Amino acid sequence: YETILVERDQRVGIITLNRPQALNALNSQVMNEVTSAATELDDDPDIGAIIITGSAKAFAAGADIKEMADLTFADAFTADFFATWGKLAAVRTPTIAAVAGYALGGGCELAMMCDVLIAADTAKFGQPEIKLGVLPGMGGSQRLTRAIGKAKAMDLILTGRTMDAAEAERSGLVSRVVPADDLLTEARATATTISQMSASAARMAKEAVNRAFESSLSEGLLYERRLFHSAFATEDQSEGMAAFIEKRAPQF
Amino acid sequence: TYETILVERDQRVGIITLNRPQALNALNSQVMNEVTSAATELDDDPDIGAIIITGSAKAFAAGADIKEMADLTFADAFTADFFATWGKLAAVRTPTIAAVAGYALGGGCELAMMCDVLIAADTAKFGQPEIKLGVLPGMGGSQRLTRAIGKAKAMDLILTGRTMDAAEAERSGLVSRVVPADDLLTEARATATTISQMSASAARMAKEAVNRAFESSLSEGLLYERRLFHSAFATEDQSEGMAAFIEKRAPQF
Amino acid sequence: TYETILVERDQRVGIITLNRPQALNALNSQVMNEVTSAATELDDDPDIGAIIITGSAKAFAAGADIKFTADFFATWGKLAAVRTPTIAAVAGYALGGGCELAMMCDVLIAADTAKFGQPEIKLGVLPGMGGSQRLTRAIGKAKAMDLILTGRTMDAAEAERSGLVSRVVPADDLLTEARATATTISQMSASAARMAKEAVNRAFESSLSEGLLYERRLFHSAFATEDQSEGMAAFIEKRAPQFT
Repeated sequence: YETILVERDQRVGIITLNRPQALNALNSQVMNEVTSAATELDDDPDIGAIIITGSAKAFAAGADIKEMADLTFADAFTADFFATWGKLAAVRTPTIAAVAGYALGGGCELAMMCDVLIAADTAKFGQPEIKLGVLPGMGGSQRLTRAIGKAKAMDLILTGRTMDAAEAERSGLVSRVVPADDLLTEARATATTISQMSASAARMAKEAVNRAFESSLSEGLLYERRLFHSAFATEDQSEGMAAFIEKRAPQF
Repeated sequence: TYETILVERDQRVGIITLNRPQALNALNSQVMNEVTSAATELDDDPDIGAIIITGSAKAFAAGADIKEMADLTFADAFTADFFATWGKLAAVRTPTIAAVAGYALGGGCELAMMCDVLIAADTAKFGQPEIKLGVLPGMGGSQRLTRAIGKAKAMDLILTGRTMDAAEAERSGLVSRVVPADDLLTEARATATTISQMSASAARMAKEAVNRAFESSLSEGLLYERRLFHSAFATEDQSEGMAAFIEKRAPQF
Repeated sequence: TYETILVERDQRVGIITLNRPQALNALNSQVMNEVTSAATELDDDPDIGAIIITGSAKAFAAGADIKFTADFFATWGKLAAVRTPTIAAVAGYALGGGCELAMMCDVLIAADTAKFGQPEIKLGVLPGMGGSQRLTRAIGKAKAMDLILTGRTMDAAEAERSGLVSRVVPADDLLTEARATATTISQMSASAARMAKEAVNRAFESSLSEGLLYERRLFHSAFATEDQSEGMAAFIEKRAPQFT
């Protein structure tokens, strides 16, 4: 890959954005490579969790503007610009965004696509898209609002102001804030814990949670209960519960 | 009379206390059935306008009885519709207050989230350890938790099994208020008293309107609320409430 | 001529000030009609890119006014159909209808004296201006239930950490800060801001999958506008955008 770095430690895949000269600005190539890698990581039975991170300076500053600069409606509708990012949301195993420094525009949206979001105390989030005469194109208006409320999302998206790690955390945007130097350590310790869970259980858990955004509460409750019933058809449930009863450790 | 809980009327407030100290009020089929019976009775009782549910100062409810689940098959689960009876609590029309102290994990965390109002003690620890056991939340955890505290944190909690303290739950949307542990039970009564002294029908309608926010688009929720608001004038309690306020005194609905 | 409000125009910013401190800016039928009429004109005025709604330093609006067929309160829905961005600058009391009116706005800037609540229930009534919906979606069920069922108030700091408000500022600065936020917003591309606002509103009206699709189509549409072209050119060429 030209624009990213991928490594595997045990059951944790790690995708690192790698365009240091452009503060990891997202672009068509990053979109394709990150999705390709995660997809591949998703299909690997030896991987139980996936981390997406950038540099200590930048998770990702935003999309690459030169690419977008000369697109007509026609070009956009035709390529279905940005659509391919959807592939990341379709990944079945848990994804963890480890965010340091700038996560702006596409960058912030990328991080919101992940399931779990760990932020360095230096993290900075934003949706400055409106400054360019456009608006978020990667789910920002949708996922931000749902995380932090209309008042704050409207503020960020209409002004372009940034939000610091502490505000993000108390607002609903991130799971946890840690010291910038521990980011990758915590993120990996977190991915480790998750990849160590039953693979089927974690994939069901994650799917269940995602349901909370796609229907009414009554339907989400029903979905979850049926998925819950299903878990009892898996070997992992039987072992997981026997181990607890036998005050021992679960071996999946 | 019940085996695993204690029910107690205090004027207009019903108080359901999980009584299974040896197991940390761990939920099980019999608690499911007794709590939902008790709450249903209270709900139908005209003399009761608010319902509290609580455990011990050490544990609201620390998970469920795993033995009842260990040997389940999919066919057992589907046929029994395991856990469906809990939906009975959510069907209760009278307002319900979960007074949570200490451990509220797995089904306990989910039982607290089923209530309308959540008062937590200093000591409260919330969590969804289900993943650890090779299953997932089955009493609405994935649904109610995510809607209160947002995707990032729900995913964190549900995938890792990490606990969340009182202070974090308040800052993220899980609980209404945090009070000192020695005061929780006392604070919960006061809140319940306040509610039970509102118009019963107005209170039931208020709670119904808020629940709509999770079942449809905003535009539909708004239309529903508005038609419900209209119907509130078709009551006399509105007259009393107006007169009491004008006369700068307490209403007697 | 407005009898219950003051309407000002500073560059591209429209400012509606509720003006009946005799009742602490309580909202009667007349306030409803005048604010909505004002917001609607400002919306249709091309020289306005942002609209602020504020009360007095003591009360944004202390409440509604006590005293099927008529579809009562339905004219408020007309504030929600305003296309231009709207900012509520809330000082002191925003209770009942006041709190609801502030929630109808896109951006909510509160003074540290701000007090929010829905005391309806104590008069044996219910929120009728969207408070059971917008509040619950802002701050979650446990707090929406608490406020709506007990009538208790919520101070600025709780509103801020809960998701009710965008930001909190000192009471002396509230008006300046809100004007500055409005100025920034009104200096954006008008079409972009209108699209941005409409995109964010979609998040309460359908599933995530449909919201994402809607946003992406709006985004694509933005490339048919001069402003995306100018906004993007001005970035690459490291200068100030001149929006038309």
